[PDB]
Amino acid sequence: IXGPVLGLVGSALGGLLKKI
Repeated sequence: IXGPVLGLVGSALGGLLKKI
């Protein structure tokens, strides 16, 4: 229900995701 958290989450989520 947030909005600006979803970006930090998707930022950290995709972070380790695309990380080598």
